[PDB]
Amino acid sequence: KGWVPVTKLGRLVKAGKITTIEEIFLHSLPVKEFQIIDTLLPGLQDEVMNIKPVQKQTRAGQRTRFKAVVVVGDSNGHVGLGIKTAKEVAGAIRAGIIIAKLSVIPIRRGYWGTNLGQPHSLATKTTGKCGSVTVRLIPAPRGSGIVASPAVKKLLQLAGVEDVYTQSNGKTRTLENTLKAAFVAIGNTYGFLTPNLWAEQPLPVSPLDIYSDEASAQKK
Amino acid sequence: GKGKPRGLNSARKLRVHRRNNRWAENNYKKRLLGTAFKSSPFGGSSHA
Amino acid sequence: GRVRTKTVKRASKALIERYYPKLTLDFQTNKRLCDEIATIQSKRLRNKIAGYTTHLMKRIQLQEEERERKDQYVPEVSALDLSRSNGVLNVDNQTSDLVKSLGLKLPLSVINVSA
Amino acid sequence: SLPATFDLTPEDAQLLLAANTHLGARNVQVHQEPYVFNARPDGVHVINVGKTWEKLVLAARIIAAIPNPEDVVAISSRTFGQRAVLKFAAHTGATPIAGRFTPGSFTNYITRSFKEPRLVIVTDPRSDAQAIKEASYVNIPVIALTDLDSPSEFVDVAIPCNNRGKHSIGLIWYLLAREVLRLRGALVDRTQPWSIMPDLYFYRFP
Amino acid sequence: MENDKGQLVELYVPRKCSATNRIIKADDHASVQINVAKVDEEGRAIPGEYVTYALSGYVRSRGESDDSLNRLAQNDGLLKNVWSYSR
Amino acid sequence: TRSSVLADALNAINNAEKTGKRQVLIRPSSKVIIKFLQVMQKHGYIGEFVYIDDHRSGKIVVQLNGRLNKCGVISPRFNVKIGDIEKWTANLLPARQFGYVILTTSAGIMDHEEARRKHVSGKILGFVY
RNA sequence: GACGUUUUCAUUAAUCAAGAACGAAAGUUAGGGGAUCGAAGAUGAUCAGAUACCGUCGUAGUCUUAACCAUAAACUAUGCCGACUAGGGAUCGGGUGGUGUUUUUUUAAUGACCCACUCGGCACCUUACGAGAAAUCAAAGUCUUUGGGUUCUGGGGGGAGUAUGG
Repeated sequence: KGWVPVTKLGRLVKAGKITTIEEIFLHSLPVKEFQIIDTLLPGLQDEVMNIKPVQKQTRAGQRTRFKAVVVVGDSNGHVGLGIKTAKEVAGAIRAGIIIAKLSVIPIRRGYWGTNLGQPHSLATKTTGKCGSVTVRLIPAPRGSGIVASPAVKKLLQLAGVEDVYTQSNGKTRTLENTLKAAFVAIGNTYGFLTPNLWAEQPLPVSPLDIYSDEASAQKK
Repeated sequence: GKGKPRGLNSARKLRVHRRNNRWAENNYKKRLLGTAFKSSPFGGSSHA
Repeated sequence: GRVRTKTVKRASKALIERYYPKLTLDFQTNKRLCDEIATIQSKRLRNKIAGYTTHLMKRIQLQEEERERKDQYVPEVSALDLSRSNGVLNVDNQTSDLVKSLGLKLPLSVINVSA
Repeated sequence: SLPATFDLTPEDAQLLLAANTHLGARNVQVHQEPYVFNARPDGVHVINVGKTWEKLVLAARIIAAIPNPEDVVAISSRTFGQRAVLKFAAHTGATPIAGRFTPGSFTNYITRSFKEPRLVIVTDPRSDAQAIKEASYVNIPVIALTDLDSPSEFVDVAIPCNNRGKHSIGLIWYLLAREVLRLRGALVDRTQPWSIMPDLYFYRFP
Repeated sequence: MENDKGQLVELYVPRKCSATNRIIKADDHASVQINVAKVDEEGRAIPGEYVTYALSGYVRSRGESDDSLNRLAQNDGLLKNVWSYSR
Repeated sequence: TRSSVLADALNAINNAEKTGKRQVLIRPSSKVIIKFLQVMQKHGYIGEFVYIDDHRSGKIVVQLNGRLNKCGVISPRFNVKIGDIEKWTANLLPARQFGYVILTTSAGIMDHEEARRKHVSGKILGFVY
């Protein structure tokens, strides 16, 4: 219990050196084991998209696989997408929560033509793409709600947005490609050099220089 | 050049270009030849 | 032709590794040693241990001393000097221009097939 | 930085020019001219070895900054430096790796041969093929060596030398290890020899 | 970036490439942060005060990974003529 | 043929920036391209540039800092009214609160907001960032 | 065609409705030879459809002369003029000679070489930055971060390149 800490980052978190979530994103850290973001943020909830029974032949008679597509998140700017074919309904359900805790990254979302108390829409028109699906998001005025396909809307809830103007294109009805494409589309709002992101960063320290005596690799 | 003229005198081509490619659309040719009037035993009606 | 009991081949790694010359080829006196010490609770199946590890005595008749080894032994007058070539070396004409163009002190002999 | 403690000195240039690393590689994919000076008249490239010395000058800045000597890792699949890393290891504190690089070593956090490095020094970045390829996932700096047909891809410290002859590899290993132990701090100078030989890090012929 | 009264927006204020002057995202699996501790008289390390470099993904993929860091070690005060300004 | 030298401009700087350079050698070049790049330096998407000359077309060397992601000519050079520039904004610009289409006009060369400021609107040239 | 040139025009230009040359194989009229095999055919086959692959002669044709035709998987399955990037050891067409190595004009002459360098044609393979759905592609790129210029085609499968007309 606790975490039985692996990979020098559980060794961070089991003591408590990293407090927030975005601290790990700030340094572009690797994440290998998965319950770190749920410890760091209990507000997430498990929101299933689809549990479909695939019976692919396991060489002697198929024993009923299941590929689950689970979008975990809180509706506050912390997302996650997990896709897995497994050997059990509940096994695929928990497996879809595993990968969706590896796949966490937030979205820079802002305002559109003014400013008031809280931000609502995105920053820029982006577009992700997965093979057969293109997803083209658009900033939106206040209040107008999510204009998207019935699979895209709940994922963009967990993006933390109140208003988007999605304009996807491609063979969307393969719903496996579509959420990969839209996850690329929301995983680019920081990865786009906009004129408000024109400052010169100082490139500050990594905490893997700081903590490395405090609570680090323990032989004992 | 994407197979099309663009220059700002070429509209002479373009509205004659699409003019010959609307006929490859199906209901355009179905509509503008009166084929619903020369056929389709309702004769463009809704009941009979 | 036969494979008898397989929990035997650790005889050359459990008992022999501290006590080498114990076993004997004749078998009229070498079978009291296996009744007191173990959970061996029989009389006939017990003494199959010698013959399946007697054949391991046909190949014959700890590395942590190799990290403090690595700072002691040295040929003191070796080829790690300017000595066996007597300092002066066949060196490229532009490496002489390199010790020119960096600032270095060497002897510079030059062999040439022409230019 | 370039202190008064150490810069280019002609008494460690004893060692490099005693290895004859004016014998570089013989054909150059063109990303590899900040450190050549010329070539011998049949076309084998001559190395600016003072800048090769500056390579180890900043290479030890990279190493001695970490408050974790366990986080230092060195790889050597090429046989020649396979002694040298152990010759480094108990001297420095780096955990040694030599032999075959297990496919999915930096992948698969579950298996036994999974390392958590903060700094990795490679030896032959062609012979360490999947140690170049599969290592740049977990965001690791690649301290490498670069002859004139050696990869400009995925590296950032391209140290120019040869890899034909057992003395060059362990020579530049020793030339970095001496001052790494002197950045951790035992002795001072460069015309001054260390207590143990540059012969030490070399390859036997069993 | 800022609301009706100020109050800067969107946590994970990112960091930037110092070679192509591009951005480094929290996705990225090539960007390396380099801590170059100094030297001085006695010439050891001064471990903790750092010339922090960052190396993004396009440089490390598409020959031009190495020479782009010769320039930064040159033009900060770390190495001398390893990077021919007169290239 | 280089039917638009302004087109076989920045396509060259696409093939420099997307391929990761810090400069390119533009020849030919015109006062079209010279004032185009003076406008771009005034915005500072690209950095410092120098016109070097021969008794032929001429060359330009640019020293940017990366922020030129994409430019492009919007040939053919459409003629736009005052209200219709804002149509051309929302078709092909990233967001409302930055990004410039620029214009040639009888008041010379300036972006579409200086057209909104100095109250004309003229022929299109390109979109720049 | 390439290449060299401090020779001459000073924009004479790119494609392309209409228009015009050429055009494999085959085929089409009037002739020459008539050697070679040989779509059709005349014979022997030869046993049920081990399968009908066999074999032998063969008009014309293949070869040409005065002319058509205007058809190909006429395919590198990619229209033509632009821009840049890879990375390479050779090629071939040109230009040069290292205190450059030998037969011998006399160390590097006739020629040809190692090391370099240039533009022309034919190619290859790398990591694919870019793509594509994917095989793959240094262009089937610089296209949702959509506009260098210009010409001809395609809109589900058939029905059908069929009817009809020019």
